[PDB]
Amino acid sequence: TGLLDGKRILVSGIITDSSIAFHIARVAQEQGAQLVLTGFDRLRLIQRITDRLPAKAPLLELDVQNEEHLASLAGRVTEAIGAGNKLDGVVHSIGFMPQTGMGINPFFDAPYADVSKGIHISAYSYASMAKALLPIMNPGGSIVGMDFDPSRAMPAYNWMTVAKSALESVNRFVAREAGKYGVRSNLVAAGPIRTLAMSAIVGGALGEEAGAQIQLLEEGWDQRAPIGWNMKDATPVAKTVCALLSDWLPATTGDIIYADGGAHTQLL
Amino acid sequence: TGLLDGKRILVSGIITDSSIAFHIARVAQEQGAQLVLTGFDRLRLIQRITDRLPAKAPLLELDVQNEEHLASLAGRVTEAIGAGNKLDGVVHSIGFMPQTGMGINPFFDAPYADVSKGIHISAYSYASMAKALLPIMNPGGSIVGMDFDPSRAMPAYNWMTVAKSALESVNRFVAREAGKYGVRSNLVAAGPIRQIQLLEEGWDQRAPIGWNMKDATPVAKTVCALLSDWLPATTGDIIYADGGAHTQLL
Amino acid sequence: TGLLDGKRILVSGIITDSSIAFHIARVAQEQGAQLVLTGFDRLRLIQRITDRLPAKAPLLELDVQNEEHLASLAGRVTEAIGAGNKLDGVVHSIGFMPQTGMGINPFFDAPYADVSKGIHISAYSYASMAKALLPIMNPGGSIVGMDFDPSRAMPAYNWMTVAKSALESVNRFVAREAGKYGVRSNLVAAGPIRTLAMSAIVGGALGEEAGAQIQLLEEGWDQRAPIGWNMKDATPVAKTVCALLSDWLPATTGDIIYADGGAHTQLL
Amino acid sequence: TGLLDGKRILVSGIITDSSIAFHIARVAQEQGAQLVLTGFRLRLIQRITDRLPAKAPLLELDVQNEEHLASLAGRVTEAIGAGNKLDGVVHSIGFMPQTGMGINPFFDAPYADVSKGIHISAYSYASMAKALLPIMNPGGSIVGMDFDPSRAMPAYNWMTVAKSALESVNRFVAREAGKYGVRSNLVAAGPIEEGWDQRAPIGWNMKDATPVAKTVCALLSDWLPATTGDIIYADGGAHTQLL
Ligand SMILES: NC(=O)c1ccc[n+]([C@@H]2O[C@H](COP(=O)([O-])OP(=O)(O)OC[C@H]3O[C@@H](n4cnc5c(N)ncnc54)[C@H](O)[C@@H]3O)[C@@H](O)[C@H]2O)c1
Ligand SMILES: NC(=O)c1ccc[n+]([C@@H]2O[C@H](COP(=O)([O-])OP(=O)(O)OC[C@H]3O[C@@H](n4cnc5c(N)ncnc54)[C@H](O)[C@@H]3O)[C@@H](O)[C@H]2O)c1
Ligand SMILES: NC(=O)c1ccc[n+]([C@@H]2O[C@H](COP(=O)([O-])OP(=O)(O)OC[C@H]3O[C@@H](n4cnc5c(N)ncnc54)[C@H](O)[C@@H]3O)[C@@H](O)[C@H]2O)c1
Ligand SMILES: NC(=O)c1ccc[n+]([C@@H]2O[C@H](COP(=O)([O-])OP(=O)(O)OC[C@H]3O[C@@H](n4cnc5c(N)ncnc54)[C@H](O)[C@@H]3O)[C@@H](O)[C@H]2O)c1
Ligand SMILES: Cc1cc(C)n(Cc2ccc(C(=O)NCc3ccc(F)cc3Cl)cc2)n1
Ligand SMILES: Cc1cc(C)n(Cc2ccc(C(=O)NCc3ccc(F)cc3Cl)cc2)n1
Repeated sequence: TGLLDGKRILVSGIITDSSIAFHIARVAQEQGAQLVLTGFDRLRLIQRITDRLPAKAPLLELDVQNEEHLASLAGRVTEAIGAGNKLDGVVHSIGFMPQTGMGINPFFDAPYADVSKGIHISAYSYASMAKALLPIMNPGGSIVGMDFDPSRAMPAYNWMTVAKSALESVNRFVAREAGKYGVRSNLVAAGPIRTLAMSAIVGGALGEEAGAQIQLLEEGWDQRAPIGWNMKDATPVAKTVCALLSDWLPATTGDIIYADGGAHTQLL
Repeated sequence: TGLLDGKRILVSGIITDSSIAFHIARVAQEQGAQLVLTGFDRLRLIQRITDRLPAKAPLLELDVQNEEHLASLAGRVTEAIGAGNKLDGVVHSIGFMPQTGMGINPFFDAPYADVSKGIHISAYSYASMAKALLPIMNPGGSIVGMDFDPSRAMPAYNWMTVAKSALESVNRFVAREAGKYGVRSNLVAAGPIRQIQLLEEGWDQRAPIGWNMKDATPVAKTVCALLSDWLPATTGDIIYADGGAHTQLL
Repeated sequence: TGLLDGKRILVSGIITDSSIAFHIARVAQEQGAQLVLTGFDRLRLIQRITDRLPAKAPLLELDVQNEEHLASLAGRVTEAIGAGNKLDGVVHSIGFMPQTGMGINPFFDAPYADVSKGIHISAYSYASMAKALLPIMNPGGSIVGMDFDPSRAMPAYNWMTVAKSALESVNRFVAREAGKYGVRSNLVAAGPIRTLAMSAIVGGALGEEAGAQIQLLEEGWDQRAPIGWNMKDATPVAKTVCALLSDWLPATTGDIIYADGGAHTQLL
Repeated sequence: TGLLDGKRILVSGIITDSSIAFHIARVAQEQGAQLVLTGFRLRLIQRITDRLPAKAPLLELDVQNEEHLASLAGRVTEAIGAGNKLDGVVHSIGFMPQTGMGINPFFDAPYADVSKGIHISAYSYASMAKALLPIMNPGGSIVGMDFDPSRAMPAYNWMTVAKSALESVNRFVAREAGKYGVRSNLVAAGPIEEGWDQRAPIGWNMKDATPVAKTVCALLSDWLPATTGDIIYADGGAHTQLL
């Protein structure tokens, strides 16, 4: 009996097979879920990646900065799952911040137009996606977003950390709205995972020193985590997401669950 | 299948068929878990109650204020579960505070001897049980304790709230000890179950999905979730089963 | 002596004599501080208001969305306080959110252009002002911003709460930058105060319900606060800001001080 | 003028001239406050309190001694004169046996040792508030000493558990103190380990106790008039930063 058996779930944010969304989708399908996928910009590329999943799923284009994509979303999803059918789950695994606002560029040197784009994509779109999809969600349903613990300032992450603080606040308000549908809203705050932008930094995209900086960060996470942290394994966080998509966290909403090996509960 | 299929879990704190521990144990068994139970004094009464559970399970005597009970516990658990087998889960559903430190009695009029007993039973005992039971726990295992959000003061709960603050701190350190065993330690912060009436009713109002103080199932499932393999990267943490009330001001 | 004696302090955000910035400036001047004020848009109106202060102070135009104003700010401040002199204090009491994102308008019905404007003015501008003024701040100096506790979601405040969550995160990053200058950065999280927009809402500008929600919020604050809370008295919040501007909190930075009567530490 | 000018303040926890309570007392006196001191070996402490800029009565107070607490208010009043009240109370007492703090493992702390530590470090904040609030002026302030327990850390162990308890205790004392118009707050100081200076945007000097002593004096002043049940951080901002 699959954890997510017979549930219909939207998963956004797949760009590579290292994407956390790829692993969320993989585990969900392994647990019997039937998926609808959305992708940004490179849909042909994305489709080839989604071919590696254990099961087939419709792939829809969704640019969360495009108002016309959002307006048509529920209609396009309903055609994909069949009329008379609704979503039980929604996964928001979308996040972006330009190099000016995340990396090595000084905090003061991020122009607002770049930050505002990061906040649009990483924080506001969580409400946009909930607004668009709630009218086609079943009661008892679950919306999950991806978080990165912003309670303390940290080097490099800069304005993406600020965007995550905003996202945390947005999640609380989305929960108010989603409650009217009998739907939960939560974030999973993950530890660092080697996704595309992180692999690039390690590769020297932002210079030699920065690629060393991230590796030390990842190693200090593992020390701090009482049960350790593997930055090349997205599966543990994908399971936490599926747990929130299940009926086993039925009284948790507007909340943040930490899938970081316990590192945030430890000072050293 | 079952969420907890083939798992062996210690559950403490069953006293009535209304106890949260009772429902955690009931749901655990419904989800394929194989249980060991603990009781404090009236084991015959408790046995008659644990008989109302869906399945039979060994009941061991445990006074957490008794050092000899703690010393023999792992051994008594192992003999009860059969040699060569270990626990996958431990549920700490024990909490106590004399009326002097909780209720209508003023905060300042609680003598320390009463506060100390409450903290012994409600907070220190979480470390006691973890110490005793970790050597016989499987990797991937989970220890869960029950919490009530003490981040803000509230009328009546008083020194028990102080006791929960201590327990949250205790839980972080047990997480430190348990990690080498590959074991998670977390608390589930539940909403009120079963001036104070106004406090408790504010929960349903605050909760985006509402809160039913007479339904223990939602928090019982959440405990079973932490007992499962589905929260594998969470430890030293607090999971809120309160309808989302603690995330809303009004 | 006077608490802020001989200190040169920038104070932004005065629009009426009910503005928190008005009271911050009054208390600062009462404590021997020598002020430079900044105002937005309606400077002749503002000047008439700032004349009611106990002492004279230069008034400069500053629109935090205007890049030319920010680029010229330090120079205009220096010209006002005299070359060879620097600021010891900066008070950021600027905050705005369009009706679409704050009040009675549903959470989902706020267009991003309005949200982005609110976040620009209320959160991003905190970094902008620090960037502009840090090069003319003395070691031992202090920057203070105004906060409204966003840790939990609340009715009406909506997207302004999101903007404050971002602001809290911004403050942590600004403290890092200000540290190189030997300057502290902190926020004061005030309880509700009857300023211009609040008087409008309470007065029925957005209907009877919106004003009642706010009064209900204000009354629950007053009950929750162990020492009470008066929404018409800004002086306690002004004293707290002046305390942070002084040398008496010398080891506090990147932090939040709550001037809310203690309401946030109590559950009813 | 003076920050605490004309204010009367109880200061507890002085044992050496390196103890934080000592520096709190000095700055308070430098700012015009008139002090009452308490001690737990009273003869040695008196030798320490002589090094302050000014004299202050020293009274015996064992917070585990119920009789001392019962007589505490009476003894303070005779030292400051009838008709006069305390404007401030400083709780700078904290203790934990080696079994519950240091190199001894977390699981090996017997409860009798932990319970003693929690008594002195957490419960006694309420005890002292209970005993002294009836002789406190409105606008008054109770300040206790904290060390941020929100995250587990090596060595500190059960004293951290004790500090978590103190933080919860402080909130309830604030409810009680509100009836008197008195504020209750904690100062979470940095250590007075080396990574602290690194995390703090303004740095941290573990050999300089004055910045935190000044922070205590601020809460004792009328300049934080709307803060209660709260924690003020004097750690150079280190708790707000990751790495
Ligand atoms: N990688 C980490 O260390 C880590 C840690 C914590 C949280 N997260 C969060 O997890 C989520 C996924 O991140 P990831 O690490 O897998 O990186 P990723 O690059 O694999 O995923 C980010 C996704 O956002 C999409 N996107 C960007 N702009 C978009 C737009 N306008 N419309 C629709 N989609 C858009 C990209 O196409 C991409 O698929 C993000 O929210 C991220 O902040 C990542
Ligand atoms: N009461 C609430 O509204 C609330 C809400 C959420 C969580 N909790 C927590 O959940 C736990 C159980 O809650 P409950 O509602 O089932 O209360 P309960 O009274 O039914 O359970 C408390 C248990 O503690 C046991 N106990 C007391 N002293 C003991 C000792 N010396 N040795 C062994 N066992 C001892 C009792 O046998 C009892 O079964 C408690 O820790 C409580 O703090 C309570
Ligand atoms: N009033 C409350 O209940 C409350 C509570 C806590 C914190 N605060 C915060 O305190 C600060 C002041 O609030 P207030 O209640 O005194 O409101 P206010 O209206 O008196 O002050 C807000 C000021 O921001 C200015 N402003 C708007 N856009 C600007 C821009 N483009 N550039 C420069 N200035 C601009 C306005 O001119 C106005 O003077 C704000 O940050 C607010 O969010 C308010
Ligand atoms: N030392 C630090 O780095 C640090 C940091 C932050 C906060 N604090 C806290 O500040 C307080 C004082 O710190 P310190 O460094 O001066 O420690 P300290 O050892 O110098 O002082 C602790 C005090 O507790 C007193 N005490 C113990 N038992 C007592 C009892 N039965 N009755 C009355 N007094 C008793 C001792 O006399 C002593 O004066 C402690 O509570 C500590 O937890 C310490
Ligand atoms: C937190 C967190 C961590 C990551 C990888 N995300 C999502 C994310 C996804 C992409 C980007 C991104 O491409 N940023 C621009 C960029 C490109 C290459 C590079 F080496 C560095 C950066 Cl910042 C930034 C963030 N969020
Ligand atoms: C919190 C908090 C409280 C206040 C007054 N602020 C600053 C602020 C200042 C002005 C405005 C503002 O005018 N918003 C638009 C508006 C105008 C009139 C009205 F009745 C309501 C709103 Cl939201 C909104 C916020 N922040």
